[PDB]
Amino acid sequence: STAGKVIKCKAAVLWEEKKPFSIEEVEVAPPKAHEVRIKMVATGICRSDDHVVSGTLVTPLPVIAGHEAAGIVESIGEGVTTVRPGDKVIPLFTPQCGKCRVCKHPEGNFCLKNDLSMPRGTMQDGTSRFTCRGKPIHHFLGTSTFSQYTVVDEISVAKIDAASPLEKVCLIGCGFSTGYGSAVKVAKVTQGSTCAVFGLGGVGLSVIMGCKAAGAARIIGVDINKDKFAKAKEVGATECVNPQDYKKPIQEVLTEMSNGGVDFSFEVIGRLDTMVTALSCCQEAYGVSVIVGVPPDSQNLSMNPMLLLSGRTWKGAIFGGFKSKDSVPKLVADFMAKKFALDPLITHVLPFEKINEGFDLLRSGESIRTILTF
Amino acid sequence: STAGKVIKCKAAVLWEEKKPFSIEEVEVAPPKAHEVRIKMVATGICRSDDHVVSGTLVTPLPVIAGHEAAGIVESIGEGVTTVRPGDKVIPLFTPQCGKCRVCKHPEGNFCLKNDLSMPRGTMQDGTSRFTCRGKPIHHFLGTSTFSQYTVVDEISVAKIDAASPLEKVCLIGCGFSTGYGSAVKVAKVTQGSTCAVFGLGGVGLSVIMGCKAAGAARIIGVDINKDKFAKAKEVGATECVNPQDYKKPIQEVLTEMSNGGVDFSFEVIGRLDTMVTALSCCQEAYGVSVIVGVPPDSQNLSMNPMLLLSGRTWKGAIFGGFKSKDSVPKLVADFMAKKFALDPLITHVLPFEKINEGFDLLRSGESIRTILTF
Ligand SMILES: [N]C(=O)C1=[C][N+]([C]2O[C]([C]OP(=O)([O-])OP(=O)([O-])O[C][C]3O[C](N4[C]=NC5=C4N=[C][N+]=C5[N])[C]([O])[C]3[O])[C]([O])[C]2[O])=[C][C]=C1N1=[C]C(I)=[C][N]1
Ligand SMILES: [N]C(=O)C1=[C][N+]([C]2O[C]([C]OP(=O)([O-])OP(=O)([O-])O[C][C]3O[C](N4[C]=NC5=C4N=[C][N+]=C5[N])[C]([O])[C]3[O])[C]([O])[C]2[O])=[C][C]=C1N1=[C]C(I)=[C][N]1
Ligand SMILES: [Zn+2]
Ligand SMILES: [Zn+2]
Ligand SMILES: [Zn+2]
Ligand SMILES: [Zn+2]
Repeated sequence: STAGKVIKCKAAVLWEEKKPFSIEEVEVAPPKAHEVRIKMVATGICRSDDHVVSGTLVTPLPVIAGHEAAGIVESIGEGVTTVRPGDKVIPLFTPQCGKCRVCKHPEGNFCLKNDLSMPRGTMQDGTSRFTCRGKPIHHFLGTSTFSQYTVVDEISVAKIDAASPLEKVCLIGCGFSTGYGSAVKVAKVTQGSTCAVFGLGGVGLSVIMGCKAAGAARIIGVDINKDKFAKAKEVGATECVNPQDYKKPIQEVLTEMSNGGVDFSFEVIGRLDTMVTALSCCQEAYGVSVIVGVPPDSQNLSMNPMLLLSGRTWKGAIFGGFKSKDSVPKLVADFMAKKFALDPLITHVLPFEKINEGFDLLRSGESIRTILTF
Repeated sequence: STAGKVIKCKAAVLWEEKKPFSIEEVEVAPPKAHEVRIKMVATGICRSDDHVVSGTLVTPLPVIAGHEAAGIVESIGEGVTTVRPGDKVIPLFTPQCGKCRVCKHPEGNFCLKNDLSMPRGTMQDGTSRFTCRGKPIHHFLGTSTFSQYTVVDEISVAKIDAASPLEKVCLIGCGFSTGYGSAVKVAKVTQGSTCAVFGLGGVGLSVIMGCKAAGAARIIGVDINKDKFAKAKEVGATECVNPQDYKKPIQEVLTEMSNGGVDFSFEVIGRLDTMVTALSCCQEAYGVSVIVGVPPDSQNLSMNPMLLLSGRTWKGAIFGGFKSKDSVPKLVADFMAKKFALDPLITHVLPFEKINEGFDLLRSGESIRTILTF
């Protein structure tokens, strides 16, 4: 009934920075060759979406944001082979083209077709499928999930189990997989190790899940909001510390607590200072620190390279280092097999029309993940 | 015969920064418990010794420098069990106490007993074995090899093959092992990979040796002194580039040359800017950059953490990541079995008495390693 036709539907359009989303009617073009049009079922509110609002993350405006989601294929363009109308799917904000040097490399996941490094806010072919009040609207990360319908390139979508609960597994599209993979795949946390996790939001809690799954003996949560500590302990933190409680820098505190530095630290906030602190608190000869948070655009940190010369390793990753199209269906299968839990991350479930209220909960510190339902 | 007695001998004392060494008589006390007094046979001139002169590497003055050396045990203190008088030995500027958390860790080598992090310029017991003009003189990195005799703690000396040629294997005490291990142990260079090596001195040439040994397909040497290129090619560089020849920054050149960034890069100079350039030139999703050079004291670099967030790994190491006391005798055994060559590193030989000429050769750019003979 809609295949081949322009769809008019509701989306949340961001017309300019530092404004509420506008919930209004948009036109969604049909998919061109190698494109997929998805009916959205559920989408999470990630801090990275708020970064677009705040100007922390720069991407062309006006835009349809949203990148953590799940939905059902409405139609496919010519030449699509990996999904069919009716399939449950998760959009992939890091694509997997399968052809580039990164996709071919055993470790890399930051596919060269990404729209992260040099954001264009379009489909692969450099155009947009969205119109609103007669004006073209940009895509975001090739996904644009804050809309009843989106169009994505085939390399930016994965088919998942037909029985999966979309209102939970949307989190595999960003927050859960990013944190969990940062621990198990990027850091490669070891059994019996001591971990420090800076930032106890949806992503940091998922890092904790991964550290516990990996067998860490101690997992120290760090957050300036002590209301975040109870849930961090539920999912595996052994101890939580608030930097504001101490008269000395928290890297010194964590170094003392761990009798000379932690084995693994994770920055899961997005601040230059905590990136350096998290590096410093890992053991100087063999510690590993992983940057997960997204910092403000175009700002450099300052650090003393002796922190590295003694033996520390510093790395970062997008999407937990997971090759996105290969990994997403397997993560959903693992969820269906009860290998990990997603409910601990979900604090609020709201209709899509309450998107602004959902962002206000995040900004105020009150929520972990709000899932919006279409 | 000299056991238990003070030895008067010649050493090269550095009384103040930015002045020639003074070759003059010092008094060397006998070894206390768990100390070893060594008659030096050969010592190399490493750029880190020059860093003491220049104030790049800060350690208490006046001082007897020198850390890349080999000699013969003259006497042992009470309780020493790992060397005997007459044994050939290499002093270990990074100790291996065998008891601390780092020594017990499978990967770590920066032993907590080191005198690098918070330099005191003493023996383990906080005192000095050197007197000159009636004044106490500091040790350097627990080794102080610019002296006809030195005293070192037992954890800072390794017994080596009785037949080894000390005028060659002194290089295993620093420059060869540092560079080679940075490639084979720290970076873990893989077969068929592309490597970039910044700085083609003694240590950078040893990194090239390691990259070639590990099977790299391309090894790009980078130096502003084109006179360094011929020897770099002899030990395995496939191409060399001088940043001075280009209008574009060399990270851009190297990214172009490697069709999108190198697999492994190494900073082997000691400049903040080239540390950042070397990180930038490795591939953004899966590249690894290793800092080997020693930066100017207390100075911070500035960098954009997005370089890490895409997936790069940044690390550093002292002494090529080798656990020193375990590794040095094995490296000497491998040299004796022709598993690697040291002669390409040695461009000049001088008597100890011409130490200042040896430093002039390093500073002029003419030498790689000058070996000084006692
Ligand atoms: N890498 C990748 O991929 C990624 C990234 N991301 C990031 O991360 C971060 C985080 O997120 P989330 O979790 O979502 O957030 P929230 O919830 O908001 O949480 C946070 C936390 O933190 C804390 N804090 C603050 N501040 C501070 C703290 N702590 C401590 N200290 C301080 N100072 C609070 O409280 C909370 O709790 C961010 O940054 C983001 O962005 C994510 C994800 C992923 N992505 C990327 C993308 I381009 C998209 N997505
Ligand atoms: N880590 C460890 O352990 C170490 C370190 N270290 C260091 O390193 C470096 C290097 O050294 P050497 O090799 O000896 O030096 P030389 O010979 O001088 O070489 C260098 C080079 O570079 C170059 N450049 C300059 N500038 C530049 C360049 N290139 C490029 N760019 C630029 N800009 C020149 O020309 C030459 O050739 C240093 O830093 C040192 O220090 C060593 C060893 C080891 N240690 C440590 C220690 I305490 C002691 N030892
Ligand atoms: Zn790709
Ligand atoms: Zn996200
Ligand atoms: Zn130790
Ligand atoms: Zn050295």
